[PDB]
Amino acid sequence: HLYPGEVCPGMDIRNNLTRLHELENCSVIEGHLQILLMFKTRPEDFRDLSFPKLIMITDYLLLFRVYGLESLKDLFPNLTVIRGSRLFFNYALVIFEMVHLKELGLYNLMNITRGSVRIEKNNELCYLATIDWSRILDSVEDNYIVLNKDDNEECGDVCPGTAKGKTNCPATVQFVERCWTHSHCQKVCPTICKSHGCTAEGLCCHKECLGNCSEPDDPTKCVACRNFYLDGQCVETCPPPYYHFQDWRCVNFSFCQDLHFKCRNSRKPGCHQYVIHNNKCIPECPSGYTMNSSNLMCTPCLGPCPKVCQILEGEKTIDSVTSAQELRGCTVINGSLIINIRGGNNLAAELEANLGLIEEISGFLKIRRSYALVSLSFFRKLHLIRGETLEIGNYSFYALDNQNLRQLWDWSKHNLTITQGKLFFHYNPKLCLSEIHKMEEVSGTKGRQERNDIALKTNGDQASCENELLKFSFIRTSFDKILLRWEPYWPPDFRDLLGFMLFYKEAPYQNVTEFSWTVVDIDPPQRSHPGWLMRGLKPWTQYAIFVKTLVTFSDERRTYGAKSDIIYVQTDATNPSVPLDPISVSNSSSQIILKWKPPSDPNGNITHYLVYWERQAEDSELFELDYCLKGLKLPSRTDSQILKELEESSFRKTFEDYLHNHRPFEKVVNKESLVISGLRHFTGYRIELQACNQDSPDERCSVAAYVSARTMPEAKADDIVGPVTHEIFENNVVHLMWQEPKEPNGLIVLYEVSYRRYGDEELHLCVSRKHFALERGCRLRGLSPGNYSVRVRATSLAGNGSWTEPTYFYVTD
Amino acid sequence: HLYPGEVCPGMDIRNNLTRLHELENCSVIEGHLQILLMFKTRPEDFRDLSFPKLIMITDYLLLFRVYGLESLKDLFPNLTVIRGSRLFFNYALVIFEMVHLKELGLYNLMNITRGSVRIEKNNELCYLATIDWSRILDSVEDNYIVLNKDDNEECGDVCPGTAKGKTNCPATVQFVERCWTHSHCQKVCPTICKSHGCTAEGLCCHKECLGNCSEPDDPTKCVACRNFYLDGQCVETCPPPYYHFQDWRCVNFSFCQDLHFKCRNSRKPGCHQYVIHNNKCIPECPSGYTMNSSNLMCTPCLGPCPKVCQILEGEKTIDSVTSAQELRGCTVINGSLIINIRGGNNLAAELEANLGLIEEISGFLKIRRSYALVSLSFFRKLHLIRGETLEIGNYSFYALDNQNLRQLWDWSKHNLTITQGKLFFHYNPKLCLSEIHKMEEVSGTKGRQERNDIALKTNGDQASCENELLKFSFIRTSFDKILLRWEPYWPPDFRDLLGFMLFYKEAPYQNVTEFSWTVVDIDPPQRSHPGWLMRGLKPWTQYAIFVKTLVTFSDERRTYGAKSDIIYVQTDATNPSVPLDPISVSNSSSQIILKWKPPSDPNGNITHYLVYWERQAEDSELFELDYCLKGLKLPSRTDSQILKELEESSFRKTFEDYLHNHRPFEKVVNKESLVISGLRHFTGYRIELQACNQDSPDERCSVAAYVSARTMPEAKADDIVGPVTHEIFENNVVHLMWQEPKEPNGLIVLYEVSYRRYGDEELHLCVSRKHFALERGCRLRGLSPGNYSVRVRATSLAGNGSWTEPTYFYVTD
Amino acid sequence: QHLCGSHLVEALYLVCGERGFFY
Amino acid sequence: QHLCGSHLVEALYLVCGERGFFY
Amino acid sequence: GIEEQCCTSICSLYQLENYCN
Amino acid sequence: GIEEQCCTSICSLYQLENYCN
Repeated sequence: HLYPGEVCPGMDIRNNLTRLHELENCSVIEGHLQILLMFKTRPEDFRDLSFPKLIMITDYLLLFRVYGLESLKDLFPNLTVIRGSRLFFNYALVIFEMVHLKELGLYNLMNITRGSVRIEKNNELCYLATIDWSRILDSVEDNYIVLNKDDNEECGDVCPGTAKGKTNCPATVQFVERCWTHSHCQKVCPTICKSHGCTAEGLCCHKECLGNCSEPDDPTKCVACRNFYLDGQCVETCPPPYYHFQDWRCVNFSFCQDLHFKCRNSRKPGCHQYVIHNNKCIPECPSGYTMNSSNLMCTPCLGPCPKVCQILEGEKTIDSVTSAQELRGCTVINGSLIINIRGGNNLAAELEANLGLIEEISGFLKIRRSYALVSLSFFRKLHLIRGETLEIGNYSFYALDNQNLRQLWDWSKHNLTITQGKLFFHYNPKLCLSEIHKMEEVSGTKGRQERNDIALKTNGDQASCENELLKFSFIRTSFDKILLRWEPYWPPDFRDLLGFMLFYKEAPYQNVTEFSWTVVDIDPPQRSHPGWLMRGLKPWTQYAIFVKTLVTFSDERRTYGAKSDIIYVQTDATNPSVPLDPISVSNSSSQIILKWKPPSDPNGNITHYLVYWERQAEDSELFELDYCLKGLKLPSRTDSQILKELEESSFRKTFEDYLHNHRPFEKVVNKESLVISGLRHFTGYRIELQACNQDSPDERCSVAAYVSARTMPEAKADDIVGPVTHEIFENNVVHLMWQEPKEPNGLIVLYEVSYRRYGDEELHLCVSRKHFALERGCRLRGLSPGNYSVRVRATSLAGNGSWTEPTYFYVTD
Repeated sequence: HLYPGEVCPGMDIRNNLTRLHELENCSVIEGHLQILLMFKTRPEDFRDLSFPKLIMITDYLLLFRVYGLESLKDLFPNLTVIRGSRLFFNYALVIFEMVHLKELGLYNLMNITRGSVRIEKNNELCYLATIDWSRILDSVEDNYIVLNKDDNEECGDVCPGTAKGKTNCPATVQFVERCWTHSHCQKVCPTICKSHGCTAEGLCCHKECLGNCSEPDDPTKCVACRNFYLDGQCVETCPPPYYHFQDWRCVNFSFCQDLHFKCRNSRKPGCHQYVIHNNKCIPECPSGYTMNSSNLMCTPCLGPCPKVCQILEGEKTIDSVTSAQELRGCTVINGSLIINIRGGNNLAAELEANLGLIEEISGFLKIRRSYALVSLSFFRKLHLIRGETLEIGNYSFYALDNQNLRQLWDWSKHNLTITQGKLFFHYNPKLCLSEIHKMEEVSGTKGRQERNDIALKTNGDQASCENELLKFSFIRTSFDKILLRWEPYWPPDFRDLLGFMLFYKEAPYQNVTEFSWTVVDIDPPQRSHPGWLMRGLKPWTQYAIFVKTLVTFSDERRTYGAKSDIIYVQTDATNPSVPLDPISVSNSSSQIILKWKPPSDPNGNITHYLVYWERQAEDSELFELDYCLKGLKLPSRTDSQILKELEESSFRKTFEDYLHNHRPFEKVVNKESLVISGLRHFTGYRIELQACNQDSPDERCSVAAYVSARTMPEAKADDIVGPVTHEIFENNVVHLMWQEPKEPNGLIVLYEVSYRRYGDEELHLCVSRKHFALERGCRLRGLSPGNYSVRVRATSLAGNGSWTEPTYFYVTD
Repeated sequence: QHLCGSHLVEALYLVCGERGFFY
Repeated sequence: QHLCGSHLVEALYLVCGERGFFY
Repeated sequence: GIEEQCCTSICSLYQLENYCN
Repeated sequence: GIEEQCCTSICSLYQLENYCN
């Protein structure tokens, strides 16, 4: 009970009605259900077509271009729950381009567990606005219902009750009625039970039901199982000895074992070798687990445990990265590989990531027209070619037309065995016979090769596999250039030497292993050690250099030549560049902070920065000029864009390439910020800054980077000190005496005197330095007699000072 | 007169004072003047350093990092005009990082003809805000004066007159004074003369002067020449027999000829082979002109006339595009070329654009480690290698380590001669000896080659130069697949055949020469015509196919093999795709416009579109339902973004890959827009649209693309026709008869009657179709007696109609 | 590429036809 | 690359020096 | 078989000649 | 000459050996 019919897998019914009858009996579909591409079907064919026993769908339901179908109210009257275990592009119910479809009709669809619904391009579909997706879908924000007949209002969606007062089922959110068809309306359960379902009477179903039930509060009288199905009863979890299967039912070990048995051999494509783990008949053991053949349990494995991967007919071509991504992690391959990589970006390392775990090949390994492969080192773990599946001619290794192949494997550090078959190397220009013969010795295939199987005149050709050695003799360098010499190597026939070849590159790290390389060709010595003089090298840089000879293949035995070992030579250090971006900021009367960044060209390691600061005296004209004369200034010291960008950058770069060849100072060590102490208040300071990479042994380093700053002035340094003495002689001639602010902010440009008789107005008058020095102050004249007031303010470079306390004087009448 | 001193060229004075004295006599610099990188210089050195005779500068003046220099008021007191013929990065006066420089001092600088002024990073420079660039520079918007001592206000820029009332020279735009130094102020001419200059008195100079003059209105008493200088006189233009030179002076034919003579041989770097054209001693004849050696005139040349280009020591390396850009248009090269192109994007065509014009090479042509070059066809016009300059071993052609070289020149269509030297071909894997021997025959170098000069065992190796021919035997295609067969070719030793190789690609145009290709390997026939079956081809596409054999180099004479000719085969046509984006719009009661776009997969040529339109009757429920019942509806017919984009596009692509296998209609021919005629007003029409590529011979084509639209309703189709008859029986029972609008917009959903007694209020009442049919109208009841009014409005799908003319009725009391 | 279904039968129809195939 | 000026004299000093150069 | 040879993997023309009268 | 051989073009080490005592 609880599922009267059988269970069917998914199907892709198409182009004919002769396959829809496969749902004659089964009540649950363990997969998806696609009915699409129905061109010849007529509406008369669906009148007598129904599957009333269908209740449950695991993955999704899809409909696309079924001509003649009008509604699903007859197709799946009892379709209740769509789990959405596997979604069609995040959609659990797709109705796409269903011409002639008028209404959905799935009135028994209470719940869609996972996914959303995509209904689009349905120019005849009505009854879409009168459906409650919020009561069916947990989250409706992922829905997609557009381009239907309900987009432009043309549907008369009328469902029972409207003539009687929209009765026979309620409405909710506008409070529009929720209903499926013109004769069947949606059944909505009360909120007292979330999703357990309820009968038509109103009493809720059991917690283990889903949507509908025949008897309230009964796990054996439901219609769908919320968690799992067993013996006609919905259970919270599968009890032993039954395991969870497909996240919707419980089955015994026998069923999972038997399904795995059919998946072993008697099903070629796409079957799942179901395994038991966590009491679940999982299709495949998760990562870090292996299958124990005794009971199919996913027993944990220590370290990298085998991941056997099968191949379509045991022959897979790998012509790019995408084909290699499929074989990720496959320790053992039960098949054969075809490598036809004609190019790629950043290969032999990402390719190593994809294919570096293969330890076994059941068939043969093939490399064919692989233009971009320089070495087979990406087969980091390959150790045994079984040679069970072989090509025509019984070939296990088949290398052909490999233009850039230079080595197969580092035989000094690698092992490989081939059980059956013979090798084949043809048209491998950059790979010489030494590597092939070494592989023949290593793999034990020496006694299997016959005539023409190995090409003796198309392989070891343009290959650089010199057997002898070149020893460098004289190497001593400079800051910009490096001198190199080596022993003069001569082949047995001195006419055979075409010259030498020198390779170098910038190698900050010594992890250089040949296969960027700047190449220099050198004529042979005139029968005097040959060498080259490098010229454009950056100072303080590590260069990897090796020398390879260039000989000619003689008609007699080939002279391989000699190549030097890869040596690392470091250029000398020189004067560093200007320390870029020097900024000085004043935050105190005696403290200024100096900030800078390391130079763009250290030309070594910056041992210490050298800083010079020199006091700048104030301008001479500030001492003998009257600043209250008519006309005065107060000395108050403190693709269009691309074309400009490239021109300005080139302008900056032009000057940057030009510069390449007793005062208080200090040495800043390993710091790029500095603050100076013991500075006079409000004084412009000239700062000369230098980066330096050597201190004691005849120091030589960069040119000065100049910047200037002025310290902050004291608030009360400009205040007038001493009494404001007044004096007259006879005729109301005021003679104001006052002491200077001996320590001003820079200097005192001028003085101003404000005087006002008792109750009268105030008049302003300046005092200049020349006037002040000659007059020892000021001499007022031409003012009325009586009692007055005197206020004095001192003006410095920082600004106007504080007015002195008012002083009064009374003159003789 | 007018220039007492001599004329000097430009110079780059640097690092010492021992070169500044070169300006002891000359008054005009024919070039630029750079004084920079003065580290050891002291301020005492510039006290007694002056060049009072310097007046004129052609290109620009630059100063950069000159330590100890304080002002230029003593350096160039009489510097008057800077032409700016050649600018330093669009700047005619650069003062950059001029440390210790306080003020400019160039008080005699009236005019800067071209360019702008860039003054920057001058922490001691004052007197920058008090300068009038508008009176010196025609356009000042390109200036750059930042990061100086005048940026932050710290300069006491005071110049004569301030103590006397800013006198001795005026001010202009704030109206701030314009002045150069503390003792010299700027001299500004009145606006009555634009730039001709004026004396200190005020009278203007001659039109041919520039800035200053000793005698007003005198071309022979100026200081600089506005247009040209001759015999100590400023002239508007150079009279014969003198030619314009350097755009500033006039010289005779003798001077230009002599300068060209020194430039011929007795000057290695930087000379210009000055020529006479348009009465101007121009450095080089412009495009489309050639030099006649008799009088050096730029006589016009017909067609491409020679452009001889010299090379540094006659040996230039071309390792990229940039090096090739230099030799653009060089018909004849007086040197030798080194080709070392290790790679590039879109080469052999742009490289042909740069180097396709060379017709002659004086020295030797060298190709060395040129990885990217597949052929030398970019030397489109090369015909003769002079071979006067040769390398060690006397080599004119030196090809070495050319991994991808396959073809030198099409000797059936190309000619080449080498006068001296011998060829050298080593390590050219993809180039066989046939091409080398053909070049030896063509160039007449057969008798010059000796032993080991030509490599017989490193060249013709992996080369595809099959001499025989393969003939295709059986070729018949389909819409998706193409079958191919060819004659079974067997080498003299049948064991030598490794198999066949098939190349194909999409070739819409037949300009394919195999010089990108999907390769297929085919086993040899079992001693039965060998062939392949293409499987993934697009319908209606032209494919270029040729078959190349794969043989093995025997120890005996090499078997070259056979390759088929490049044949072009076209796939058959099939059903087209859905016509994308169909849109229907109604603009009239009988006219609807249908618009669509061609399908994404025409699968041929779209001969005609097939359009079906079918009338859709209104819904049945609209006839037997009352629409004024309580509860009613009016049937008023009418990386987050990337993830969704890829998923939606894949969703669209998923369905697009699924579909691949008596009503009024018409055939639209060569049109994508259509308007239908003879349509009933306000009727939903079902439009079925198809693209089609065959009409008469058993037509087969695409599936239908469905779209629906409804015609526009008539304004007065819903009007009530006929009189509104009223009737009563005894008890004030109104019996209203009125004729229907026989032709409505779709149908008449309901009628409403508005009645109001004379002076009373109005009450509304509906009439439903079932009520209207049963009662033949309406039957009012339960209203007061008296005289009333009757107004009738007919409601259709389009909307409410027009109220009928009111009718009155009086009932019996 | 891969061929089975309508593609396989039409491929057999393309290869043969002068004598016929059975499948 | 190219060498004449200070670069040329320092290059001669680099190549030789055990015996000396004149230039 | 036939379909086990042409869509499981790539089948040559000689293998298609084996499935003809 | 010397400068006419090392910055006009590229000079080999053997040519630099020619300019030494």
